[PDB]
Amino acid sequence: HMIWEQHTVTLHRAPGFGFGIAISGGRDNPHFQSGETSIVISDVLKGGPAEGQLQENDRVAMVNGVSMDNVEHAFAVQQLRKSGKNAKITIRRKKGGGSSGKDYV
Repeated sequence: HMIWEQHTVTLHRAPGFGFGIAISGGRDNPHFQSGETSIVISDVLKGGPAEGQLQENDRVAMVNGVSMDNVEHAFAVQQLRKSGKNAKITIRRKKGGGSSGKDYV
């Protein structure tokens, strides 16, 4: 009924965009009413290097081999900022579940 689809995207900084995303969440500041402490894509800039590659509400699970499980918001931001021309970001996308009439098979 609910699945989480996971994959890794490599993002390339564009000068004038950085990686072209905003992130919310963290244990200090859950982005969710539920209290979920996940790091989330909260914005993808039109024309930026992340467009067509990520969507708002994608859970960030890992950034260049460092886990984003129940971390400080500031810790997630620093990891992305610390990165060179590329960020390999593992994300998980929620499909189906709760309201949708979808079953995955």
